[PDB]
This record gives sequence, structure tokens and C-alpha cells, in this order.
Amino acid sequence: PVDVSVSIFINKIYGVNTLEQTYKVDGYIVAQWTGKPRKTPGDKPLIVENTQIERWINNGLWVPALEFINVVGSPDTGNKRLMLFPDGRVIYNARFLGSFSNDMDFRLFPFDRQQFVLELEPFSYNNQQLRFSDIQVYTENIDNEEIDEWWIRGKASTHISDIRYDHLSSVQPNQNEFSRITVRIDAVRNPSYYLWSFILPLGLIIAASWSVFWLESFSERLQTSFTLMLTVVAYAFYTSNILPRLPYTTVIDQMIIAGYGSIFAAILLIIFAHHRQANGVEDDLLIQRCRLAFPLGFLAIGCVLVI
Amino acid sequence: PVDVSVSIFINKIYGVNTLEQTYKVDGYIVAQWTGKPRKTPGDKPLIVENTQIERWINNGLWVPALEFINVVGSPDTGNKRLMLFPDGRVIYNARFLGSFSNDMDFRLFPFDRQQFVLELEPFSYNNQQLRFSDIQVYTENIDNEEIDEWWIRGKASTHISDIRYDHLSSVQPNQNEFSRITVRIDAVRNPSYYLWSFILPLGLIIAASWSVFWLESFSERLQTSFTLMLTVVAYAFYTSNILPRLPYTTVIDQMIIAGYGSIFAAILLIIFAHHRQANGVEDDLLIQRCRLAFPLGFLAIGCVLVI
Amino acid sequence: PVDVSVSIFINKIYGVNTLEQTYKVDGYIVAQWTGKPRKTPGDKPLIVENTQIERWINNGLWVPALEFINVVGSPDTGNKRLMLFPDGRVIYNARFLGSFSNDMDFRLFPFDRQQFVLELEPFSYNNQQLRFSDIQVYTENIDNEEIDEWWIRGKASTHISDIRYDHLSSVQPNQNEFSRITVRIDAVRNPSYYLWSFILPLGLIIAASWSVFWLESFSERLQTSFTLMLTVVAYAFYTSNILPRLPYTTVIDQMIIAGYGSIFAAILLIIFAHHRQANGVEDDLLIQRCRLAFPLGFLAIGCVLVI
Amino acid sequence: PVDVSVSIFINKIYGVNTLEQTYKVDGYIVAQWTGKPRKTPGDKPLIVENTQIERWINNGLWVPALEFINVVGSPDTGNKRLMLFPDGRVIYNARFLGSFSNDMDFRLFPFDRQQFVLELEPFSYNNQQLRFSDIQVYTENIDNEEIDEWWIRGKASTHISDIRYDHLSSVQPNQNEFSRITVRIDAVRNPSYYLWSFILPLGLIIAASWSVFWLESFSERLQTSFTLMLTVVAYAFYTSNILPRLPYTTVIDQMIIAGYGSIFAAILLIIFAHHRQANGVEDDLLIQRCRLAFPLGFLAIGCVLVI
Amino acid sequence: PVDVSVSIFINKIYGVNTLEQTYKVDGYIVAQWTGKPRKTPGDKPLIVENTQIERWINNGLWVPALEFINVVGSPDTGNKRLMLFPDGRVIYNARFLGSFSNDMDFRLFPFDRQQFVLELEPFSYNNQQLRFSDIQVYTENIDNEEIDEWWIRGKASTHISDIRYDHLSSVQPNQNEFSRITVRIDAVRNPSYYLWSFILPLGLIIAASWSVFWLESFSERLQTSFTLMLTVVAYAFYTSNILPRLPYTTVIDQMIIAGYGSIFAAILLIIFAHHRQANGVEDDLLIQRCRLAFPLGFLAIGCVLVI
Repeated sequence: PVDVSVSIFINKIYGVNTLEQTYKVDGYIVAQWTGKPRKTPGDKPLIVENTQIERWINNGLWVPALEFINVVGSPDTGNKRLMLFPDGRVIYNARFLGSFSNDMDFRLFPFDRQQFVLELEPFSYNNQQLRFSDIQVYTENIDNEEIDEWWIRGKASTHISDIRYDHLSSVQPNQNEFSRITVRIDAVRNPSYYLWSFILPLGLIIAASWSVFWLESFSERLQTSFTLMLTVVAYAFYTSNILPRLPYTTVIDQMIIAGYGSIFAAILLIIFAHHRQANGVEDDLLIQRCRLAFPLGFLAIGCVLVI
Repeated sequence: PVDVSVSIFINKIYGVNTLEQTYKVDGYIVAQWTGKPRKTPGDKPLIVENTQIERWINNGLWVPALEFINVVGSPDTGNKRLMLFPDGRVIYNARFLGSFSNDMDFRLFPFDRQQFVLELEPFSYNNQQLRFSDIQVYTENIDNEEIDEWWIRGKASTHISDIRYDHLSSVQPNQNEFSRITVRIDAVRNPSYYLWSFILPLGLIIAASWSVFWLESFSERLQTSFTLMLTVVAYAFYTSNILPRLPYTTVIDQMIIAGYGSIFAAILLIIFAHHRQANGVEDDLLIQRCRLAFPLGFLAIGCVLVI
Repeated sequence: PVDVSVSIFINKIYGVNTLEQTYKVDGYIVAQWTGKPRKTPGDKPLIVENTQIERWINNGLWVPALEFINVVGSPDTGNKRLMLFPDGRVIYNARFLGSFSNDMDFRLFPFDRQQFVLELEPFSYNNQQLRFSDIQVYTENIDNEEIDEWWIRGKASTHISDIRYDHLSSVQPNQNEFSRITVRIDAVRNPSYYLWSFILPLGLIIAASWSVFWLESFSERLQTSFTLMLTVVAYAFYTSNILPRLPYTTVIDQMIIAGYGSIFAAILLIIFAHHRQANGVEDDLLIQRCRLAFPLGFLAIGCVLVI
Repeated sequence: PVDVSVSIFINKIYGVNTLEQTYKVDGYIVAQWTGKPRKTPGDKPLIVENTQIERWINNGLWVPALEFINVVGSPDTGNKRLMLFPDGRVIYNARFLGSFSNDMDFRLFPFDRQQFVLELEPFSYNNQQLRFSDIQVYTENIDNEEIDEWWIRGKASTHISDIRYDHLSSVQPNQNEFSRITVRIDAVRNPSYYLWSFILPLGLIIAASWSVFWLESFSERLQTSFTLMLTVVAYAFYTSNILPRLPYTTVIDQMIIAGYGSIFAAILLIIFAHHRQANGVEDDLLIQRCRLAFPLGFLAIGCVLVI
Repeated sequence: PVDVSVSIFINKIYGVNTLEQTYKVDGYIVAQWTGKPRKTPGDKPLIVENTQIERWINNGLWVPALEFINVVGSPDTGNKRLMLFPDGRVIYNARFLGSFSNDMDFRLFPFDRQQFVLELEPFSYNNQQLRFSDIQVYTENIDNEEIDEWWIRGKASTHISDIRYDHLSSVQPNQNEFSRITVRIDAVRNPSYYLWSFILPLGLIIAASWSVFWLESFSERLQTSFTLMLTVVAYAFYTSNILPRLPYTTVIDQMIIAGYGSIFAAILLIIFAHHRQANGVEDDLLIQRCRLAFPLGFLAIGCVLVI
């Protein structure tokens, strides 16, 4: 069972595809194991870069393929390196850029909490053939949180485990528990942009929506609400065009629906006030002055949405 | 006739292209057959990964090309593997990411029922040369339905069959029925987002459209319907910009048309009421009070559209 | 002069780029010719798949490059196959996906009639070296026309011809008429989506535009037309964002212009009616009642646009 | 100094990226030179296609790399060909698709005059090693100008010249003037679509904007201009979403700004008319009748913009 | 310690991805070092182009891999060249197109000051093995600033330094300070387009917003501001669709918020004026005439935003 020591260096995490639940990672992989002692020129470690690596493999050098389990497609591999020590030990170093998959919940956008995961596992060698001795992850990030879209919180969670496959090759005894490395990085979304440019004015719209009751005439009260309705549509559009596409409603989406509801509820009351009468024009002096009733009734329903 | 046992592992199904009728699948293929007994180092099965596979083929190893019949373009192949057993048997394992084609009906969006199909067939070897002994599909999915766009329903329907080609080479005996594997996975669209963010407010618009009849004056009744018309246009825009592009109308599309019709019908009636008179301003006391006539007349036409 | 028999199998025609006048084709090519008799293992035809083909060419196997004349870029090639018969004959089979170029007229969108063309020609061998004996095309399509964007009409038109190049090497006798295969597939656009979701409501807008004359007051008549103008703009936007980009106007585009014209003409008349007077407020009783004059005058100009 | 004769065949020029100042070219390159006499099978010219070319270079065939100086990225190379004559001369023929860079001025859009440039230069061989003897360019285009986005005017300008590099190796004598071929193709944009679908209705908007002065009341005059302002915004959006992205304003963009100005100027005058008084409601009978003053004053400013 | 002389030629800097903090660079790299004297054919320098380079490396030619530290993905490499002199020295020349990463602050858009950085470092060889002797950068740009999106200011800033890695191999003496080249190019955004097409009309909107106070009636004053609110939403949409996506607010974004505030503040005062009375309709003769109070009060808050 070959003991493999792994090191991951994370340079950049970007390009989150919400719909695909995907994110891009740039960094380096270092994998170390001890083979049989070699004779290197001089005695210093031998360096074998890109193209030459294949040439060594052909001559019988064992270099196990390490698969990224949760990679979408196949990574852009930059430079490759083999460091061959005379004492036997071998070090493989390579830069990579890949698209990774993970379960991502965006319900509470733009206040998401996400975690970026990497799953490493030998493509063909089982736990008895190849085993992950240890792993360290270096997230050389820091500073300038207000400049980046995501705020990295922890350092990097790590877990070496053994994954069992129940249906595999023509083997039944115990060659079935490939060892898997799982790296987890917690992150929080920078909610500044969405708060100031989306939440805030949307609030002002909903608030100004209620100002329709301060109008004197019934015709004024009613006709103005159609423009108000059309305003919310225009905002929904502005929101939808810029925000990330999802298969579910976010907090903002709910706020939008709330806006439609408030205006429609106002429409109903306005018509009601006018025609619920004991003459014809008996506009209920109190109901027309619900200028304070449902604005705070909206704040009650809004606080109920938090529950 | 070589007996080939196949195994497909499906990891992820995403990125449906409605216009192209296309979807992306990430997973692994396992193919097994029995060749002539080999002499492996020691006696344990020999593993041959990526690059080295070509080398073995060059020395005469028979590795038949299995084409994905319904693939669009050519799949991103990740790691490849050959497992060579001394008793003869050979196992080929490879990860893939592909775009696949299938007939997709989107007429009843967002309540579509779709099925994701995979078609496997030997590229060059006919049924008498190469035959598919059996196939098992593993869809290791489950849980979190309300997080994913699509809800997988069944487990995986499978069909091994023999496909006859009527026009081939200048060969005449019976070498024309290549064996094909067909995998089918049924799926249902998560309609939640479209119901709450599209259907619901659209309904409110159509409903509030009818509130034009509660207006007193004729000028009021008429002018307001122009803003109402403009509102439906703004919504059609908002709808179209976000919804998938299709060469046919969906349920939502029909709802939009219905909205245009309701308003246009109201325009006609409003003008009619005013000018269908026995004086000039004889606005038919009952026709102006069709505030209940066609809202339910719309619910009759709406229920007729279900038939 | 080598006689080459060709067979093209078309699987899918999709992804029309209007601006580039491009379309994507997936299918197979089969090329057959007779070489010098070989000695195959056993006596049955020898199969040579992908990688091994290059190896045979290196040893002197003549495999002539067939260029797609009207291909944009270079096709994604899938699996390749050589079938080598002992009697000499050779069959090359390959799957392809390419972007192809052709003159495409979109003036009468969404009622275009298009034809998809394929042009095959030997890259380096002239008519006296290599000649196309025959060609058959199999468009295995059928059914579900209302599901697909395009409706294939005929079977496939075919033409083998000889193309003369006037400027090549310093060669004079007659090595200049490369033989070219030209496949033509006629198709019609599925106009349903555009009729119901674009043409229909656009018509309703234009028709409702004329309802401005049923307004009593001059201020009502004029102010309302500004909303009406703004409505057409919103529609032009909705249209333009969804419809394909073109360097020329379509039928729909012309409809839009007609919309602007109707409203602008109305604006002119409205102002004219009011100020062409014998006092100040002499709104010409008949010109204000042009509520029927130019709606059918628009139907006369619309029918003139067909001529 | 090897004399190289070059021939470029241009098939298609498309996909202009305005922001990148890029355009796509599909075509063929023919390069000819005379080497030392060979012994070809028989005596006829020997053809060496794609893969086999590398094999010949490895055996010492000199095939100089010709770099496309203004190519963005590296060209999609289709088929390659070497024609080897027994008298010594060599012809290299290859199809290419590339993204090319050139200074592009889009100030006067949609009336741009552009020129598509190609720059060919030997990658490593200087004028004393390799020299471009002659070059002919074939632009096999013609007809259907109203169908294509761009109208090619000339026949293609050519220039062979010598480019001196001042900073190279520690080399001082005269190996520093690589020979460069420069091809120029002049072209004009098809302005039809932008004239009818953008310029024309934008004109109508600006013209109708001035109709605000024919309104009787001050409140009518003022309130209507806010819808008018909103109309220009909607148009700017419609324009911006469809037109190419640029880092500078075009003619159309200026027209938009003119629209904003006209309305804002009207706003100022309207308010001024009302409040510049000798009583309070003394609306200057002449200034309110600037229904003709600044429409033609706009046509004076518009004709000044041409200067 | 091998002395390496580097030369970078920058042809084009384009395609800035604001979200990814990425930019594209086209150019050439020249690397020079002196090896052991060779015997070249004749005596002149030997040129080895693309494919042939690998062949030389296989035979023991040392060609050290130089990694682009801040590259996203892996560069499109064009033509490669080796120049081998007999005196020993070796010159490697290659064209590249890459996506590079750097900290980019876009807060003060469209008046950003950015700097494009390139970081070069040997992939495997430390400062004692390989050392950067010198570097010169040639930015052959100039002229036509008003045609390009970015205006290059300086000539490039250059810095050779030694980067120490703290966690490496089981090596302890001092093999840890790889030598790194850092190139910096300062640039300024061309603000013309955003000033004239965004800032200017946005200003006119805000200015015209304040014209609501010149309206006589309270109903006019209030109802008009709902259109005015809707106008700002339409503008935000227009802005957001065309401007670059960021995770923070820009100057323009702030201007938009200011617009929402101005209108909402106006709404509050308008309602206040009307209902803050000593009777019912005592609209405060001075507060209604704050037609000049807060327009300059906004110019005070606007000037305070600069502090």
C-alpha cells in the first residue's frame, strides 16, 4: 500500500455558475510517494518537466492517475513536473484550472453561505494499492474583502476517508474501498451591492406604493396604482436581467411578489371603499385612511416571513 | 461474437438546451469482455492507464470503439483505464462528459415531462462480431429535490436491441444488425419558480385588468386600459427575457395572449357601451356592469383551454 | 482516375447562425474506392479504427483527404474507421459535426425558405486523379414537425460536377477541374411561435392604436398617443431582444415601422383637426371621425406591401 | 535568399468584434519556393497530406513557419498539403480560420468605412534568408450585397515591404529586416437595417417630442414631457441592447443625447413661459408658440453637427 | 546559476473581465541563456521551429519551463522557436495569448486607474539553479487614444525579485527563493462614452426631477412623481444591462441611489406640505417653493460625496 502525501495550493476561486452549481479553481497539486532508490546524475534530485514525463512512464515509471471526482469536464493542465530523488521518493507538481461541482443552496440570496469542495481519489488504485498518507491545504488568501465577490471564512476543512463501491471490477474480496481526499472551504457572499442597489430602492418602491391612499379622489387613487403596478414589473425585469438564474425563488424574488400583492390588495380595497356604501359614494372614512393600517401590516407579514 | 457487459454510472444531468434539444451528462463507462488468457506480472490483474493504452493497441490489443449514437460533438474524455486479467477478461473504464440529443417536447412548460436517453453502439463491429451481453445503469442520485431544477423519477429504463442498416457496404450476407443499448431516464421539471414568479403575478395582472369596469367615467375606463395594455407588454418582455427560447408557444405564452385578448375585448366593449346608444351617452347599465360577466367568462375560456 | 463512391448520413441539422449564415450538421461520411488486392488475416475484411489509421498511412496506404468546401472552421471528428477488403476495395467511415456556410436570405422572416448545402471536394487530387463515381444521401428524418424549429421538405438534392480553377500551379494541360459533390436540403421555418407570440399581439397593438379617435377631448386624444408611442417602443425592444440579429429589415420589422407611422400620422391629424378651423375649436366633425378611414387605409397599405 | 511566392484565397469575412477590433477570415494559403531537385515516384509531383508532413520535416525537409502577425490567438488549421515537384519546387497549401486584429474606427456608425488587414511574415527567417517574391490575392466574392452585412468595395490592396526590428539578439550586422506581406480589403457597412429600424423611428420620436407645445394647459404641457422623457430612456435601452458595444459615442448615440436635450430644453421653456410673467399666468403668447422656433432650431443644430 | 535574459513584446491588451479581475494579453517572449558551445551546420546559428523542439529536448537539450504565475488557465501558444548558436547561447522565442489575473479596483468607475501585471517565474528551477539576469519590455503602442477603450500611460514598470516559499521539499539549505519577474503597465479608462451617454442624461433626469415643485396642484405634484420614480427604474435597468457586473457599487450606482432618494424625499415633502396645516389645505407657501432649496441642497450633498 503506497503511502501518498498530497499538498493543494489554492490560488483563486471564481466564476460561480449558479444554475450548474459549478465554480472555477486555479492552483497546484503536489503528490509525494517513495519508490525504489534511483541513480540520479551527480546525486542531486532529477527534474523532469512536461513532455519528458511521458517518456519516463513509457520506460516503466509508475505515475498513478489521480482523478478529481467532482470535476466538470477535464481540467486545463498547465505545467507538469516530476522531481526524482535518488533515495527513491518522487514528487509530482502540476498547475490546474478546473470547473468543480457541488450541492449549492441559493435560497437565501444574496445572503448565501456556500462551501467549495474538492474531491481527490486515485482513478484505478484501491486503498490496498494506494493510500493517502496525509494532506495539507494552503489557502494563501487574505485582505481586500470588500473588493472580492466572496469572503473566505475558515482556513480549509480536510477529510481523508475510504469510499466503498458496491458494484465494481471482477473483484469481490476487499479491493473496493478507494481512499478519497475531501477539501472543504467555507465562504460568504458580499451582500453590499445587492443591498444598496436592489433591496434599498425596492423598499422605497413598496413604501411609496402605500402613498396611494393619501390621494383625495377615487379616480386618482385607482389610476395611479396601475402606474405603480407597471413600476414593479419594470423592477422585476431590472432585477431578473442582472441577478443569477435559479430554479427557485430567492428573498428578493419574494419581495417582488410582496410588491405585487401590496398593490393588488390596495386595488381591491380602493374599489371596495368606493362601492361598499350606504348611498354610492360613502368611502369609509377609516378604510380610506388605512394609510397606516397595512404599511405596518406589511411589516408584520414581512417579519412573519422571517419565521 | 464477443459478449460485452456494459455498466454506466451517471453522476450528473444538467444544462438542458431547449432549442437544440440537448443535455449534458457526466459519468463513467465500464465495458467488459473476455479475451485470450494473458501472462500478467506476478498474476494480479494489470492496470494500464491513459497514455499507455495506445501503446498496447499498437502491439495488437483489440479495443473496440464504442460510439455514443446520440452525442452532439465529441465527449470530453477524462481518465481512461484498462484492467487486464490473466484469465483473459478485459475491463475498460473511462469518465465522460457529453452533450446528448433527444426529441424534447416543451409545449406544456413549465410542467414538462422529459426523458433523457443514451444510445450506445459499436462503431464498426456488427452483432455477429460484437454483441452486448448485458447492461446495468447506476443512477446514484437521491434527495434534495427542491434544490435541483429537475426531479428524477424512476430508476433507469434499459433496452438492448438490434439495429438494422439497409444501406451499407458492398457486403451482402447478414452483417447489418449492430447491437444497440438504449438507456432512458424519466424526469420532471421543478415548476415552483415559474409558478410563484411568473404564473401568480400574471394572474394578478389579468385579474386587475378586469377592474377597469369599476371606473365611473368613460374616459377613465378607456385611457386606463392603455396603461394596462402597456403593462402586459412589459410582462411579456420580462417573461421572454428569462424563459427558454422555443419555436412554439408554451402555456405561459398562451396566458400572455389571453391577457392581450382580455384587454382588447374590454377596449371594444368600453367603446361599444359608450356609442351603442339611443341618445349619445346611453352607457348600457348592464354592459358597463359586466364587471362579473367576463372575469368568469375568462375562467370558462381558461377551463376550455384545458380540454 | 480513381472512382470514389460516397455516402452521406445526416443525423441532425441545428443551430442556424443568421448573421454568419451558418448551420451545424451531425452525420457520417462513407467513402469507397478500389485499390490493389490485399492479404487480410484469414480472408475476411480487415477493420482499422482511429489511431491505427495513421499507422497504415505511414506504411504507404493511400487515404486521400476530402475537404468540406463550405465548412467554417474544422469539423469535430468523432470515430474514424477503415474497412480493408482483400479484393482491394477500401471503405472509410467517420462521424462528423461541422459548421457550414451558405447564402441565406432572411428577408421574409419568419416565413423563410432555406436550403442547407454541403460541398465535398478532394483537397489535392484532380478529376484525372480522383473522380466521384456516385453519391447517395440518407436523411433518416421524419415525423414531429411541430416539435422541431425547421421542417425538412424534400429528400435531398444531389449534384456531382466539375469545378475549374483558373489560377493554380504552373501546370497547363488540364489538371484543373477537381470534381465536386453538392448536396442540397430544402427546409421551411416553423412560423407558429412568431405568429402567435409576435404577429398577433403586434396586430392588436396597431388595431388598438386606432381607438384613439373614439376619445372625446383633444387633450385626451393627444396625450394618450404618447403612451401609445411608448408602447410600440417597448414592443420593438421585446421583439429585437428575442428575434435573430440581421443586417436587414424583416416583415416583422416593417410591421413595427408601420406602427410608428400609424401613431405619428394620428398625431399629425389630431393636431391638424384642432387647429385647422374657422374659429379655434372647429374640430372637423368628419376628420375626427376618421375612426374608420385609415384603419382600412392601413389595410390598403398593408395589402400594398404584399405587392 | 529564398524566393517565396504566396497566394491567398479569401472565402468568407465575418464575425466582427467591435470592442476587440477583431474579425474572422476563412481561406487558404499557398506558398511556393524552389528547393533542390528530388526523385519522386514515377516523375509526377509527390503529394504529402496532413500527418505525413511532420514525418518529412523530421527527415530534414525545410518547411519555414509563416506567422500571421495580426492574428489573435492561433488559427484553426484545416487540411494541410505539401506538393513536391521533382524539379525541386515545393508548394504548401493549407486552409485556415483565424481571428485578426486591426485598428477599427466606429465613430460614424452605422456609416463606417473599414479595412480588413492581413499581415504575413516569416517567423524566424530574415530577408536575407527568406524573401517574398510576389503575392496575389483572390477575393472570389460578388453579388447579393443586400444580403450580407458588409459590402466589399475594392479588389484587395497588396504591399510587400521590409520591417526592421531594432532590438533583437546581440546581433549587429543586417539580419533584422524581415519581409512582410500586407493585404488590405476595403469594406462598407450595410446601413439599411439601422436606418429603417433605428434612425427613422428615433426621428419620429424627436419630432413628436416637439408636439408638446400644441397642448393648451400648462399642466398638460409639463406632465406629458415626463412620459416623453421616459420614452427616450426606453429607446436608449432598446438601442443599447441591440447595437454593438463601444468605448465611444456613435452618431446614433449623439441623436439620443439630442433627444434628451430637446425634451429638457422644452421643460425649461415650459416652466419659464408660465412663471416669466407680469401677473402670474402670463404665458408668453409667442414663446408658447415656439412650436416652430426650435424644431427648425434643432435642424440648424443638427446640420451644425455635420460640420 | 544560469543567467537568463528575458524580453517581452506586448502587442495588444484587451478583454477585461471585471468580475474575474482578468485581462487578455497578446505578445512574444524571448528568453536567452548561454549553454555549452555547439557544432552547428556551417557555423551560422541553427533554427529549430515548433514540432522539432520536442525532438531536441528528448536528445537532452535543457529547455526550462517558465511559468506565468498570474495566468488564468493555460495560454494559447502560437509559433515556437529555438535559435541555437555555436558559441553556446540559446534563444527561445514564442508568441502567446493569455488571460491574466490581478487585483482590480473598480469603485470609481468609469474613472478607474488600473495596472496590468505579468509575473514570470521558473517552474522548477530555484535562484541557485536559474537566475533572471535582466529584462526589457517593449510596449510598441502609441496614438489613437480616443479609439481604444484604455489609455496606456507609462512605458512598463519592471521588477526582478526573489520569492521565498516557506513550505517545500525536504530540502533545507537555501533552495527556496525562486527568482520572479514582475511587469507593471499603468492604464486609464476612456471615460468619454460613460460621461456623455450615462452621466449627462442621468443628470438631466435628476435635475428634471426637481421640476415637480413648479406644479400647481397637489394631485399633480404627487402623481407625476410616480412616473418620475418609474423613470429612474427604467434608467437603472438601462445602466445595469450595459455596464460591467461588479460586486460593489460604482459612482454611477451611487448617482442612481441619489435619484431614488431625491424623488422619495420629494414625495415625503409633498405629502407633508399638504397635511401639515392649520386648516387642511395650508400648503406651506415656502416649503412648496423649495424649488431651489434642495436642488442646491443636492449639490451640497453631491459635493459632500466627493469628500
